[PDB]
Amino acid sequence: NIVMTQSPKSMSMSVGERVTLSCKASEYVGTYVSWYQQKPEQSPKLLIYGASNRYTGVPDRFTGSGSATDFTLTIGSVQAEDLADYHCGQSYSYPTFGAGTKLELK
Amino acid sequence: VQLQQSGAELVKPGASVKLSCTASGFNIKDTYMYWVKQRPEQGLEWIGRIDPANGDTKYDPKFQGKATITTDTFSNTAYLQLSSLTSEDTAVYYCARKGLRWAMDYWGQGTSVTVST
Amino acid sequence: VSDHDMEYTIDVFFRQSWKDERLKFKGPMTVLRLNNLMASKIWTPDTFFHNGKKSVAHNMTMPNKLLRITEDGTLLYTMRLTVRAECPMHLEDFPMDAHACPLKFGSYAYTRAEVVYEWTREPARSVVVAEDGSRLNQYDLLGQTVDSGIVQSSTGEYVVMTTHFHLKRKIGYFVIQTYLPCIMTVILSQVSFWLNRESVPARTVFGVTTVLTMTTLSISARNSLPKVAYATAMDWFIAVCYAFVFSALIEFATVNYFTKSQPARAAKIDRLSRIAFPLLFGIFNLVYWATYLNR
Amino acid sequence: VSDHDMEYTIDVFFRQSWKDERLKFKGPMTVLRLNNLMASKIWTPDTFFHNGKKSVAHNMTMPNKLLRITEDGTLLYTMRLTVRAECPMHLEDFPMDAHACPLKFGSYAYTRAEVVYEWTREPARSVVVAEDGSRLNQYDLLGQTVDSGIVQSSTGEYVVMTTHFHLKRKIGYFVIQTYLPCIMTVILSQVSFWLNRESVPARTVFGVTTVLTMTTLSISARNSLPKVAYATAMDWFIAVCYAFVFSALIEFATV
Amino acid sequence: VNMDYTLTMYFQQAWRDKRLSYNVIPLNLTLDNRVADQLWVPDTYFLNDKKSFVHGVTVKNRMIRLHPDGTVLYGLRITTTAACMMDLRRYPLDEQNCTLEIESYGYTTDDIEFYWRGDDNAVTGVTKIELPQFSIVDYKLITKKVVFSTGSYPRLSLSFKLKRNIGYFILQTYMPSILITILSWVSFWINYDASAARVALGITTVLT
Amino acid sequence: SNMSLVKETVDRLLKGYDIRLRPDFGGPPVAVGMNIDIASIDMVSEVNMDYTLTMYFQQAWRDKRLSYNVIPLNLTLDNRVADQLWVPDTYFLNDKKSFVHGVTVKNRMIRLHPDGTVLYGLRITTTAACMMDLRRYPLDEQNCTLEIESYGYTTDDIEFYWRGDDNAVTGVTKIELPQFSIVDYKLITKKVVFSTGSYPRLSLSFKLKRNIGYFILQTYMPSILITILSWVSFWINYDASAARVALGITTVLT
Amino acid sequence: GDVTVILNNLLEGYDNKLRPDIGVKPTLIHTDMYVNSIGPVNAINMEYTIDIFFAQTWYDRRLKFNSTIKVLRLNSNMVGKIWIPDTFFRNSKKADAHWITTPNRMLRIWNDGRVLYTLRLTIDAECQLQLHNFPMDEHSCPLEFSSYGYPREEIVYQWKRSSVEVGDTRSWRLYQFSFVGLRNTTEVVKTTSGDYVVMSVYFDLSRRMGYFTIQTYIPCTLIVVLSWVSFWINKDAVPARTSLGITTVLTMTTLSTIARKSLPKVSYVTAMDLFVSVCFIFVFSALVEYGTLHYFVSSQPARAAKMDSYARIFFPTAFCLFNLVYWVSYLYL
Ligand SMILES: *[C@@H]1O[C@H](CO)[C@@H](O[C@@H]2O[C@H](CO)[C@@H](O[C@@H]3O[C@H](CO)[C@@H](O)[C@H](O)[C@@H]3O)[C@H](O)[C@H]2NC(C)=O)[C@H](O)[C@H]1NC(C)=O
Ligand SMILES: *[C@@H]1O[C@H](CO)[C@@H](O[C@@H]2O[C@H](CO)[C@@H](O[C@@H]3O[C@H](CO)[C@@H](O)[C@H](O)[C@@H]3O)[C@H](O)[C@H]2NC(C)=O)[C@H](O)[C@H]1NC(C)=O
Ligand SMILES: *[C@@H]1O[C@H](CO)[C@@H](O[C@@H]2O[C@H](CO)[C@@H](O)[C@H](O)[C@H]2NC(C)=O)[C@H](O)[C@H]1NC(C)=O
Ligand SMILES: CCC1(c2ccccc2)C(=O)NC(=O)NC1=O
Ligand SMILES: CCC1(c2ccccc2)C(=O)NC(=O)NC1=O
Ligand SMILES: *[C@@H]1O[C@H](CO)[C@@H](O)[C@H](O)[C@H]1NC(C)=O
Ligand SMILES: *[C@@H]1O[C@H](CO)[C@@H](O)[C@H](O)[C@H]1NC(C)=O
Ligand SMILES: *[C@@H]1O[C@H](CO)[C@@H](O)[C@H](O)[C@H]1NC(C)=O
Repeated sequence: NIVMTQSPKSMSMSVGERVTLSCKASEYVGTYVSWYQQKPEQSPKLLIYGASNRYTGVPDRFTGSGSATDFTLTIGSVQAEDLADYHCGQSYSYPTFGAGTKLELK
Repeated sequence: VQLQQSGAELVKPGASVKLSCTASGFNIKDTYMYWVKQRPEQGLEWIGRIDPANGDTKYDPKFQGKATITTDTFSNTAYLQLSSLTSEDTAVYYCARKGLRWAMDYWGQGTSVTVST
Repeated sequence: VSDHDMEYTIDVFFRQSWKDERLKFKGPMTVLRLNNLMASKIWTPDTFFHNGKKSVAHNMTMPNKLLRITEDGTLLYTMRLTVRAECPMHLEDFPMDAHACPLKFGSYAYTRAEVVYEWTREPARSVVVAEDGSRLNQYDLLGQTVDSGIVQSSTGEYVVMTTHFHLKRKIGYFVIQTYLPCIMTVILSQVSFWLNRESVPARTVFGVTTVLTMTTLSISARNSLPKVAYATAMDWFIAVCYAFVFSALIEFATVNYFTKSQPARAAKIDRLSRIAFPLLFGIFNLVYWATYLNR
Repeated sequence: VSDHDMEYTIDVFFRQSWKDERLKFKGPMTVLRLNNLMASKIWTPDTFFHNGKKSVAHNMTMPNKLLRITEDGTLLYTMRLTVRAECPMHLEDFPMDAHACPLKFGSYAYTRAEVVYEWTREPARSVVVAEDGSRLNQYDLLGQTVDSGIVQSSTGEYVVMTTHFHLKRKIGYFVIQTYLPCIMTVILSQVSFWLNRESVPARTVFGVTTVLTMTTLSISARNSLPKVAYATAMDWFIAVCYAFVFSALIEFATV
Repeated sequence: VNMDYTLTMYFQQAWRDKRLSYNVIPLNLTLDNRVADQLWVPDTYFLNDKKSFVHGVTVKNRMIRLHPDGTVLYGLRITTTAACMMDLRRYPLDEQNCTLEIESYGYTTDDIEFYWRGDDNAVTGVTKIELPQFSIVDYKLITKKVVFSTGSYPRLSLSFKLKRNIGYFILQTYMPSILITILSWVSFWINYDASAARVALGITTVLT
Repeated sequence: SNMSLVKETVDRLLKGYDIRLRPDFGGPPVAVGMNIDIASIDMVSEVNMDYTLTMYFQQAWRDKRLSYNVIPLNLTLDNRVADQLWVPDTYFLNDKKSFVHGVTVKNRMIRLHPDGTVLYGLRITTTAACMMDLRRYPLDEQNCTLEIESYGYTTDDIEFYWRGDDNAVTGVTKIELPQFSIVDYKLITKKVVFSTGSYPRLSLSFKLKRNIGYFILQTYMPSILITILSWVSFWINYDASAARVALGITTVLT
Repeated sequence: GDVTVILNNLLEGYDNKLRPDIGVKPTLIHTDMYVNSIGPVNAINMEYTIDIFFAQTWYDRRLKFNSTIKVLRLNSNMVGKIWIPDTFFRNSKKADAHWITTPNRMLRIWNDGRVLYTLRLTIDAECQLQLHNFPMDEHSCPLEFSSYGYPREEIVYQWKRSSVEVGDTRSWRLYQFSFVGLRNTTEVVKTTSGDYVVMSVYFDLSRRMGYFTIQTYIPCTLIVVLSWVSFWINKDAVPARTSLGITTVLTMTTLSTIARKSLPKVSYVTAMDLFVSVCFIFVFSALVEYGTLHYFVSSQPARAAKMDSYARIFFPTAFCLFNLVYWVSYLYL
């Protein structure tokens, strides 16, 4: 069971600044890490499928960076509608997700 | 294209529940169907998946024996049955399908089961 | 795995599956398990191996191909073929090295906006190596590792599926071939220090035949490994052993030259070098094996 | 003739004639010398070589095949092909051995009640070897020998045409290769008996290096020879020579 | 060194095809070997081969034969280089066991059935095989069903057990080494005063 | 236009064309002229008793059925039409394995001329066999030839000759062999007689002469220097027995 | 739907036996290469392997369609149905395309009739290597190609501006050599059939002395240094010094043979056998020096006393001077 550790567990940051979220895998996951976004009381939305590939309908401010074990999700100009949860999940084996990261505004 | 789930359930601890996920816009024999659970203010947890074109199912080690996933092809539906659910699995249950790079591109709407007396 | 050619061989059932809405039917059977001559009349993807050198597709007794058409339009197409793929190796720690031999395949003539590839099961469970499926004599298959990416060519972007097989070379052959004769030649050279100083041709032929043995050893051990342009671990071992043997011969030459003028100095240098050589060789062995077994 | 593979190679014009009543014609010519693509549109016999390993039918620059139809219905069909056949050898008297390398052919799938073979001329004059046609380095082709018999396999009884080529190995290479170094080493070991007993290392290195050379010679001579289970004649010679060398060394040790 | 063995065989298959059934003529029909490109023949393959071919001299060495009830016999003459992994922990005093696997590629076990025609007399010509190095001690015929990710497939297996001869290895390697060890004992018969002789003798034997 | 004219000309030429019959199937023999442009001679092997050569092999004959007069140019056609025309069944008698190159297509050429002259070129890599007389090795010169014969057509159906008769074989003075050197070459025309009839034959022979620089440096210089080092034992006095014995014995062994 | 109609309309009244503009003008073909790897350059057979994606593009006015799609992207299925140039490599000993799993070819036809045809090839080309200065040598040996049947008046070739592109150059099978650069060239060659436009790609390679160093230069120098130690041994032990001299000559002969076997059986002297020859002369000189010493110790010891003391300083100095002059003279070239 590949464990994905996401950091930080909760963070705050203001509007219009670059932000970076990280996901670390215990085992090898090639490029099969996906980033989902979940607003409160809604179902998760696929943001980044694979390591560094944007889904249809995602703005050009989300971008992912992949490796064998270390993965990042970077947002550029972060707006006020990105107040949601961000999960990283691997798909190299039977899927396991991360703990989650709650983005906040300040 | 779209996945529609049933409404929330309020069941008694010790019974069995059956959740449904109906697919509209595609044939479920082309992809896999995943069931995920999410507790209030926590991370997602994968229950299991089924290959509807074959019938092959795989489960999470903390869910083997508890949950069972079936499919109905004629109406494009995936069913999740929990056998004996205790007083801790009060979560939201999502139905997903595999996407391009083995990601879950389309998700359902969530079915919040609730166990109480 | 042909180490001299930087390549490996692999015998596979290569399975592909897609959906063709022009091959829908409705009959008593839900799956047509057809012949290998129906797959030439229909569209099949033109997968090629990006690092394959000269692969063959078996034609014995009939073309080893498989075509299955499901009632809803799904096609399963399987081939049996022998890939001879390219494995770039970094032989710096030879023969205590590990490798990851790749197998990249993708679509020829179909860009990413036309044909995309995907694994049919979970990526960790898609490439499956059989249990008795190991024709390796020199390596040890440790596991597999799949990946998928995109390459930018002069004609467009192409999906490329990569598979790495991780190999670890077994040292048991090279021990008896090189590491045991070199150590034995060093011991045979060092055994010369116990003969008396009055028998000079004896110790001379001891030293010289150990030098000859080390030279023939380096040649015989170098002709196995391909002609790389750097030094491996076995080369360093042979070099240090040659240094020890040659140094022993130089010590004998010193002892003989210092005889008949200063007998006490010759006696001293023969008694001191009787114990410094095994000590130095043992420390070198300890350090070498420690740095190349934990590497 | 490869001795390590127990095989040999041969290059033949293989001619087959038969009579097909469906191919009778009447025209301004009495024989049609047609191409090698008309032969694939008519029935031709399916002759194979029973003891062939990897034969080739040449098709450079065009298929080396010949079809001649005579006006009464007789066909002559000739091919040019290189056959690599098996020659089971018994190497007791190596390198003074004589062999009879066979070449057996017959029909695949046509039994004796359907297709029978025959030599077109007298059997002693059918298999004809050219004069300049000898790529033998090690052997000597003495003559040929044809035969006919009936083999029986799981599909029936077939006619088999057998040819035997009788080869006699030439010794002039193995003589210089092994017999002169072995006799030379034995004489060189016996040279030591004329040395003065006051020189022990001299006679010692004499004996031991001639024993080493004998070991090397036996290994070298045996690597060209295949991995047979018995011992050949050269092996007996080398063994007796080794005995002579070892006895010389033991004699020095005794002295 | 290649971990394989080459074998030439007449490989024949027999089945019954209800479409190739006639009753007008009473004899069995041996047709030209090019009509086998117009009939259905099973897609049999060898799982453990490395390179194989049908002999194509003077024509493609294959046989087709029809029978009035529908039975089709289909023979080939195949030289195949089959891969056999050897266990050389007891070389050359070893006994190997390696096989020829005979499987159907396209048709599963619910589409085709394999069996040995005779089941004890299906494989002939083994006692007449003479090898320069080995000797066939025993052979076995096996019917089986294998399971892949695409289905269940029938399989036949023809296995040989080969015992390696020892006389060659005795006279080639075990006897010379014993002789060098005998030779290295004449170092004691030489007197301990003469040093150069014993050093030269012992050192050359260890080097040899 | 011109494409339509050439198209209809080629379509008329190939309509009703019998590939089984040679030009003048009942009349006089057809004359075929040979050119060879030797690209390389790869490996002259003494152990296999053969040599490898790559050649541009061209044949020219005249077929009256492939005659046209409406266009004034020569027609080079795609090589797949060589399977729809009659080409002579030339073979090499002393070859062991030959092939036509097949990258990027089958390396052959087919050209039609308005008077009926067909020009047919192939690029062949022949492993021809020649037995060598090594009694003077390595101070020997080896004369081995490549035989060009017609297989099916006898001497009253076909006729061979060299196109130019002295310049038909080119590129022989540019061949760089690492171990030999071409001194002379000859072209011969004759007829051979087999039990099926009389056949025309051409022969291209290259007299090769072996260099000596390699054999000297690798074999003759070592033997002479070992002989000199065997002479050196005479300057050693008769007292030291081990030295002269060891020098002589290891010199014999070398 | 419509692409099938387009493909069937392109092939109506089509003759794949005639090049475009068969009696109008020559066809201009633009060629590109992509070198995946340059295989082992063995000098024995005077050849080298290379793997490329060979792409050609030209204009065919018969494959011109009017539609809303601009390009047809096809398999190798239609390669044999349209006209394809007969490009062949003039200096190849063996060459094959790739057929696993499906013929590795690509065809793309455009809206105005421009056809692009790409295929993957593995060529075993030949280049005569002038093996002087070996192994500190540099070569530049080509890969040439042209049309086989179409002369200059029928097919004209032309490079693009981004013609030949190499990949990473580290995953290549060049053990003993090192890629340094390339250059393209076009020319016209006289042939018995006509004038042909020939295009050449010269790859410049330099041999890296990392294998030949530890294969021959280090052991021969080691054997020379070994032969040197005979001077420090006392001149009375005759078998010792005799053994020293003869074993060094033996080892030098063995090393000369095993080092000669690398390169082909060329008749000229290289820069490696010159080295091994000078080393052999040095060991032989040591032996003959000891020989004259042993001969002269009996006649007059006064002359034979300082011979060894002279040799102990003359041999290393001479060898070092030889190494200096050899290495400077052969690395300046
Ligand atoms: C050479 O090796 C093969 C395979 O390694 C051997 O074949 C195996 O033979 C044994 C005994 O003949 C088989 O065992 C049997 O099991 C069945 C199970 O139903 C039982 O009914 C039989 O009574 C018998 O006990 C075994 O299945 C078979 N296959 C394997 C291991 O895959 C062969 O015996 C060896 N020797 C020779 C001379 O071929
Ligand atoms: C290599 O060997 C071949 C084969 O022996 C040599 O060919 C022979 O060459 C001579 C001289 O060209 C031929 O001879 C002459 O015969 C004609 C017959 O009309 C006669 O008119 C001439 O006056 C002359 O006597 C000879 O027939 C021919 N032999 C064969 C069997 O073809 C060749 O010369 C050798 N050397 C080279 C460099 O190729
Ligand atoms: C390959 O060929 C191209 C085209 O012939 C060469 O491109 C030329 O480059 C020079 C500068 O070196 C320019 O001045 C020319 O105008 C270019 N010609 C065109 C039309 O591109 C290219 O340099 C060649 N590359 C080599 C020699 O490797
Ligand atoms: C190498 C010695 C040998 C031998 C020596 C003495 C008696 C018998 C045999 C021989 O001369 N030839 C062989 O092949 N093997 C041998 O062991
Ligand atoms: C083996 C001697 C040799 C040589 C010695 C003296 C002068 C010239 C050559 C050499 O050292 N290397 C070679 O390759 N061939 C040689 O003959
Ligand atoms: C492979 O086999 C099939 C049918 O047996 C045949 O049509 C095809 O030509 C064969 N190909 C080769 C390369 O042997
Ligand atoms: C056909 O073959 C069978 C079996 O080999 C045999 O029993 C039968 O007699 C044959 N038919 C004729 C007409 O001989
Ligand atoms: C056709 O070829 C002949 C012979 O080479 C030549 O003389 C003639 O000029 C050519 N015709 C044209 C139009 O080039």
